[PDB]
Amino acid sequence: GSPPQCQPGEFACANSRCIQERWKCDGDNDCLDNSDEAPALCHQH
Ligand SMILES: [Ca+2]
Repeated sequence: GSPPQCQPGEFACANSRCIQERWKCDGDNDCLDNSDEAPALCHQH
């Protein structure tokens, strides 16, 4: 119920990646697996 994901408030990519919360609703694949930009997380379009 408290996901850190890289630092205490970031993004975990299903490719297997810690990157930063910018990428969440940024609208690029960014993750390369496009985790954030599938609406399991957000998807800016
Ligand atoms: Ca993104």
